[PDB]
Amino acid sequence: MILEEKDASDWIYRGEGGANLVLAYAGSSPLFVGKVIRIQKARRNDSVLTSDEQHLWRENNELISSPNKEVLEQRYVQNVIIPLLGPKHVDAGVRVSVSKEFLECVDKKVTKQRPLWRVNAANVDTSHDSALILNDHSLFSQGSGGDCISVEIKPKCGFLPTSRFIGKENMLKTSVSRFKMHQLLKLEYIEISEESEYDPLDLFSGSKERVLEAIKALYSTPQNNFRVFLNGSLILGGSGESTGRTSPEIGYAFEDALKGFIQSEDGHRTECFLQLVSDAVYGSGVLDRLLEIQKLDKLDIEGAIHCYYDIINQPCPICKEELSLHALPLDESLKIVKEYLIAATAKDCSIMISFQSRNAWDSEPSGDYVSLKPTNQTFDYKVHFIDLSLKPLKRMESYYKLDKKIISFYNRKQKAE
Ligand SMILES: O=P(O)(O)O[C@H]1[C@H](OP(=O)(O)O)[C@@H](OP(=O)(O)O)[C@H](OP(=O)(O)O)[C@@H](OP(=O)(O)O)[C@H]1OP(=O)(O)O
Ligand SMILES: Nc1ncnc2c1ncn2[C@@H]1O[C@H](COP(=O)(O)OP(=O)(O)O)[C@@H](O)[C@H]1O
Ligand SMILES: [Mg+2]
Ligand SMILES: [Mg+2]
Ligand SMILES: [Zn+2]
Repeated sequence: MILEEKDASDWIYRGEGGANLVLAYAGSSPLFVGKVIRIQKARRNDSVLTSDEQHLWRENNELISSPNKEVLEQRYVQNVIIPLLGPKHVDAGVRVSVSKEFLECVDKKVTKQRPLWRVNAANVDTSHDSALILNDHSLFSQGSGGDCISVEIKPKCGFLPTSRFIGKENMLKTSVSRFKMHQLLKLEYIEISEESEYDPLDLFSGSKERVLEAIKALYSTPQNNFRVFLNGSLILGGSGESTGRTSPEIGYAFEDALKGFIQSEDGHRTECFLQLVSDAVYGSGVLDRLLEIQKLDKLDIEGAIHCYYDIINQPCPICKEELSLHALPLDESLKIVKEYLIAATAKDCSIMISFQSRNAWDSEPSGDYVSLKPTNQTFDYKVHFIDLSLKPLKRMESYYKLDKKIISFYNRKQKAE
């Protein structure tokens, strides 16, 4: 019911993004075995919903009357995302009461395993009385079948905008993925050391060869897009952050960690694992439905931003001294922006794919598996989406400014012919 200070020692750092700290359970309590706990951070840059937001999510009443942010996320996923992605690959999570000292002790306990820059930016909001308990998707099933190799992919946006509302100076956005353009900026801002090889357009292409190309690229330059876990412990990718190119040292360590699981010859396990992930992702069709949601961003931020100012009743600062978008009835403007924010969730979520050697003694043999040609192995697999966070309405403003910054920096770098 309530987590207490002394329970803190049973949770171990697992990872974090910009919004949450995620800890894996290491204790014995049948309650938490196979779970992770997801804990919101307080951003130092930064009651449950602004007035404009309650206006935005008016169709979803349970969601507007959430007594806290944990319940908000919980109801968002259950009532808005599920009906869109299906419930098979999604877990809304169960709330659990936490005491202030539990939070404080956890924050202090994991501090040293956290990236320095993540610590500078945010800490566990010790003013929340609740956290989220999720199933740990590095564990094959809730409640064994041997080891479990788990892969996390954060696919980003897999389509190009085609908007009538993209300015003349910015048409490159029509040609070059946002992920690719953003790479140049990050490099310029010293957030990464080398541009990623990953092309979201390949992963979402629907082509088996191109999906494998994406997976191979993810492997070489994982950044914050790719991680691999062996029974819940990280063996490739960054811990709470983006990581650098895969070096020979990293390649070897990863190759070794796969022994027994991928039953190929020493030195060849890695290529076999990459083929296995590719088959799993491609065969599950799971990316197609995600892409559909991402494409709820129909007009691009350059279009959607106009509706946003209408929704909040401010004169549009983007138009200066569109006859089209600003002539929309409140109802359509709210729809457009709400879908833009749902798309933003889909653009930033992750997929975790759990693998385990196919178990002949399952009482109902899974329909979902992949046959590895050479090794003569069959693996059952499961896919779950994670990090299906609700994006705050106010973020429409920085989405526009970030976008403007990406395209103009890219334009400038290109003009440097
Ligand atoms: O902190 P980072 O690892 O650099 O990742 C952030 C972070 O995503 P995660 O927290 O899921 O990792 C942002 O989300 P917030 O935590 O700030 O809510 C997200 O911003 P949006 O989802 O609001 O877009 C942003 O995505 P983007 O840069 O595409 O806007 C993304 O950065 P990456 O570009 O590295 O994924
Ligand atoms: N249900 C889960 N099972 C296993 N790992 C998880 C789960 N939820 C989160 N994680 C791990 O913790 C990391 C951070 O979680 P996430 O919800 O993406 O945080 P943020 O909201 O800050 O982006 C994820 O990238 C993933 O590696
Ligand atoms: Mg995340
Ligand atoms: Mg998030
Ligand atoms: Zn306008």
